[PDB]
Amino acid sequence: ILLQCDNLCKRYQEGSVQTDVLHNVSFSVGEGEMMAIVGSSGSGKSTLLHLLGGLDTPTSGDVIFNGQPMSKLSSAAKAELRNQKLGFIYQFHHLLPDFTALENVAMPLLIGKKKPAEINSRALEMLKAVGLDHRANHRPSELSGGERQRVAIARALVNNPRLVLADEPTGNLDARNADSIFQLLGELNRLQGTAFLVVTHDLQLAKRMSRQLEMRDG
Amino acid sequence: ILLQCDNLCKRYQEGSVQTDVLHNVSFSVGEGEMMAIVGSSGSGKSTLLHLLGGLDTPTSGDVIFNGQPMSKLSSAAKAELRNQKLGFIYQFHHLLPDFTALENVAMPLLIGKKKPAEINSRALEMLKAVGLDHRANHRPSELSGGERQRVAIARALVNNPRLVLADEPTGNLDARNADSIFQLLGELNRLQGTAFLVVTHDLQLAKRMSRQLEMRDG
Amino acid sequence: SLLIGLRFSRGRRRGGMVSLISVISTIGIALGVAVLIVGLSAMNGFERELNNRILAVVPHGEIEAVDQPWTNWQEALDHVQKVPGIAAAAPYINFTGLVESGANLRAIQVKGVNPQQEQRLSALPSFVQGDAWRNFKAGEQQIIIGKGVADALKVKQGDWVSIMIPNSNPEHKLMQPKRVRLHVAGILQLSGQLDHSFAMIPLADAQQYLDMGSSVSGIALKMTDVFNANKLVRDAGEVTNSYVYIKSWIGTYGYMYRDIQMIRAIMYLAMVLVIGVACFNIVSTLVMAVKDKSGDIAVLRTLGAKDGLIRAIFVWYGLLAGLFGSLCGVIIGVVVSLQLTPIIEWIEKLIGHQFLSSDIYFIDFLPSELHWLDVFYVLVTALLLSLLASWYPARRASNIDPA
Amino acid sequence: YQPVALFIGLRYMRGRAADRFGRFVSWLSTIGITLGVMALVTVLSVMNGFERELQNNILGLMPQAILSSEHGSLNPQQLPETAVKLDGVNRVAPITTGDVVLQSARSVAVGVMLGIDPAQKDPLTPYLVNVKQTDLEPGKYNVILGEQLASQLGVNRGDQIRVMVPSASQFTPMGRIPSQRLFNVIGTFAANSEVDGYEMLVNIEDASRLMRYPAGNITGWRLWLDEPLKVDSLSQQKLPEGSKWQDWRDRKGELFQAVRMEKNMMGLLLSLIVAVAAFNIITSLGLMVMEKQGEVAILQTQGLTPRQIMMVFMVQGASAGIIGAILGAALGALLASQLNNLMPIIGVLLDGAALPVAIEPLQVIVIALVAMAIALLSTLYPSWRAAATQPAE
Ligand SMILES: *C[C@H](COC(=O)CCCCCCCCCCCCCCC)OC(=O)CCCCCCCCCCCC
Repeated sequence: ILLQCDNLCKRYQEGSVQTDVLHNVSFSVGEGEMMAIVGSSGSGKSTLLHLLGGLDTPTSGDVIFNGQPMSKLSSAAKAELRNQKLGFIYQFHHLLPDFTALENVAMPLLIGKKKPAEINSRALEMLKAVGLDHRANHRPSELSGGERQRVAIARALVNNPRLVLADEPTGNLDARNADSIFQLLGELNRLQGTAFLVVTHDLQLAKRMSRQLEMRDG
Repeated sequence: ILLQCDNLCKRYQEGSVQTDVLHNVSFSVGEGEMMAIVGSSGSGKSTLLHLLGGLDTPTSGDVIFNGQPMSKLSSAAKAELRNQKLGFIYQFHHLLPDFTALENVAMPLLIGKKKPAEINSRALEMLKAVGLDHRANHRPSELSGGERQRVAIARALVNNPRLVLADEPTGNLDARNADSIFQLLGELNRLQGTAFLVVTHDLQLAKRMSRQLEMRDG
Repeated sequence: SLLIGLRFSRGRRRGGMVSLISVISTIGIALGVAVLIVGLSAMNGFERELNNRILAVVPHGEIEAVDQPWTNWQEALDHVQKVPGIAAAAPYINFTGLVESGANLRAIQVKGVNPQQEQRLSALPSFVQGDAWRNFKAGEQQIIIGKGVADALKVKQGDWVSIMIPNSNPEHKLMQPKRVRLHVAGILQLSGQLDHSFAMIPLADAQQYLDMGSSVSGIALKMTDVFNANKLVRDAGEVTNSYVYIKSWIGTYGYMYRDIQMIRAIMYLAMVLVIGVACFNIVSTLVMAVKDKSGDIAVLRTLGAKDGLIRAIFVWYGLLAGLFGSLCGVIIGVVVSLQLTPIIEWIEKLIGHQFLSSDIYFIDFLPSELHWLDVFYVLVTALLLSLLASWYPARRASNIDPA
Repeated sequence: YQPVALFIGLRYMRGRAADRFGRFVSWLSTIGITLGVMALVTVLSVMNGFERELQNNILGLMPQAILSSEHGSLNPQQLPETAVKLDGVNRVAPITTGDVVLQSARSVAVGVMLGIDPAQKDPLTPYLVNVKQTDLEPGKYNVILGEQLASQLGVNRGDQIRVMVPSASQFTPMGRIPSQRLFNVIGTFAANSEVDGYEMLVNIEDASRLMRYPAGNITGWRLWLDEPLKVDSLSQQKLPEGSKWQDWRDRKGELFQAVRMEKNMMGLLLSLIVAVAAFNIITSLGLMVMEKQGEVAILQTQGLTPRQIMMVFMVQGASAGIIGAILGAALGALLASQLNNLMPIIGVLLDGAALPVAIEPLQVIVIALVAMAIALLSTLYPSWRAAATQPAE
């Protein structure tokens, strides 16, 4: 309903091997629940996350949003669609190591309505809700490696995040307190949240979502 | 009949926030005796190679070399030891893009030799030793990643080797040639004694050889 | 060492903004050294034209006496005056008469010289296709006229001249204007402001107008040296008369040499500043390149080579970039320099506005010559500045291996 | 913090702990522009001071734009000075000039004479020596020569000289009858300028009788200008009734066109300096985009448009240009200002002798504005390429 996936593949030079990802897939996003699709990697699955977002024109593929197509809009039109409603973390430590962690969290807040009293106030408590209040003003460079990822998780969540398409909540973890982020998304769903598409490359301790799929190299 | 053990340990520069690596290190390399380590280096064990071999100064404890502690010498003196005796592969990815493989393997000898004429000859005879005469004079990026490690090892042993701190010798190639490197490495042992200390995390060949140790936290 | 650096440059052909990171530095060096070369060539051309168009026709010095007009061959001997330093000498008559022809007129300083003495003394040919100097004798009492003056009077090779001549009298009979018109003998072209003042008459015939006998004023020098003029012109006493102060070639036209040298220094300093800015550009690209290739610098450290080689690698990289830029610039400068006058004429025709005014400037056209030592100096200074810029990334190339 | 996305650019300016702010790579463009503007303002101001020194020398002692009638000499009754207030002038005074030739007992010379009334003050007055012009009453046929003119003509004081006006008669079948009347010298004026040798002072009535003008009419009125260099603009003006507006552009003018061309040539060289600085600008941003092409991916999905990020790199280069232009202009004007007063004496090296300087504020402001425009227009290419696609995230 929310997002309807279609045949998506990656193209290379015509003379060489194009290395197509997939050519027969059709998946839909239910408003309220989520999917989980992971199989054998090594064919652009990590980059396939970026394909869902409004980044690159699909090769013989297309995606649609609520009531209107997403691949048939201008760049300016795309901006509002993925600003206040759609956010997602990445594979590596992409958290812009130039600003402050408060600014990184509030970065998409700043791109929008100017409620500076609310913008600073929400981020401190919301990051604390993730489990980081003290030392929050520190730069990301001077921070724990595993703590780098959890900050991005808060960044991926906004005022009204309609959908998230991230796929790596795991990685640099601690296995003692890092388990909290698993239930944080569910807690928002348990507190009237939105669809949270998320699934890790390792199914162990990660199949706890609504439904479990596999990835194909067609 | 050589210690190689000084109870050395390594920690972060600060030590108050960032964690450290395993403590009370006890290498017993001694003379040209082959070893193998499979103690799950994926959890983080390459820091010893940053110390073992003089790559970086250790916070605590030193390493006893052949007859003199290399830690108590100038970096210029240290670099001479690294070039003449020690052979590294590690996972620097050993990529010299836009630099041809034939010269790439000969680079350690190309740091100065009595006669430049025979430097190339040593390169070809190592290429045939690993079986890389075909497609030798072309860019490494053009060549597939299967033979990427095949040329990588030759650069480690093209100079007369006595210490080889090999990492991941299998690569991502077939088990026939993956096991055959032991015959290839064994051939160099027939010529003269040369150490082959390997740190990996793959258990297929963990029991494949003799004098195998393991140390991840102790 | 050269292999790593050279293949580093040519290697980065894919990615890294090849058309915005290297060609820009090349263009910077090119414009810098090219315009500096053109400027130095123009200055050398100015020196050559000043030597062959002013120094060869202006008397190298003057001798004057506040007493009666006769100085030499009547009261003294110019042969006594000849001392080591002077190539030759010949008496000259300073005879200002001025010319008016009704609606046309200009100011001239008529000068009386023997044709053989001037031919032997200084290179002042008739400079016209007529070549009437051999006919210019003490015969029909012909008069030489400058081009600008002849243009003003609209006169030509053969016609009468409305020359005005004064008279002298020891406070007995004054203000009796007189005029004599004999002939005109060609033009005297220098393509400079001197063409509007000079007018020559045979000395023997000139004595026939200024009513005296065997009496000539001073102004008799020709000097083999062209810079020591101010010093050894102090050769008075050999003719006695007055020795307080005598005019020399310094002062009247000595400011031209000072101006030429000063322009050279100003242009050199400004273009060295240009090369310094382009060196800022190249040091920026060097630090960016060393930041990009940090992994390779790490593995080369793992494989022997000490601190020196990497420093040498990046110094050679920067020096190669600067050398390519300087070579392109210098070849452009050389090819444009040897055709400087044609291109200046071309742009003047296109613009339709004369760049150099013949009224105030002494050239009327832009000269140019190449010395092939200025070029060597240009490459030396460009490469030196490039190395000076490259020094900093070399020091910030000894970074410890990240992993 | 500022909903203009300039926060990102400002933080890039300051940079992280190990960024280019302290490595002299972000401000290298700034210092290049600073040196370029330094050369521009300093050299242009000094050479403009040279030009202004000529303004007071050969125009501050010279007739400027005499107002003469179309038919010929202007009768003062027909067009009185009471109604010739043209905008742009300073004041007015009657004058008469013309080309004349001077012959003494020994030598001959040519010059232009000034038919001025001693009643009014003369810009040559503070340069007379042992002479007061009030003796220039009508009838005596008096005249005052210049020091260089006197030296050329030999006469010093009390001698009698003749003036020949070429534009007179020359029609009688007796060959020629030029207007010639004897005058006597009284003294010299010793202004240290090249106006000497062709400038002499005569009474107005004597000038009128010299040139055969009917009645006591005058050729025209001297028209002072506050900024005589821009006189060509004043050329197009509503002249009362029929008259010409004949200027110094005919006698002089070639020299001033030459000095203006010299000004333009020096400007071209120093503009080559600033253009090399501008070329340096684009590469620094090109590096600053090719690196941080990783961090653009983070922002690109976060919501801001390509136009939003096209500005943060645009202001990145521009802010470097802004600081460099202002700092160069302000510090550069300081160098010129102190190069005449409290000037470190270096006159032995160059021509020296108290290097004149004239800092014209309009000139400095335009140069700073152009440096702003050149720096900003350069940054377009790195900014435009900064938002193309999503490569190698
Ligand atoms: C006396 C000179 C003459 O004016 C010139 O030299 C004009 C420059 C032209 C010379 C170049 C000859 C070839 C023409 C083309 C060359 C390249 C053209 C490029 C086109 C894009 O004028 C002056 O020098 C007066 C200026 C006085 C300033 C000197 C010192 C002042 C400052 C001293 C201290 C500063 C720190």
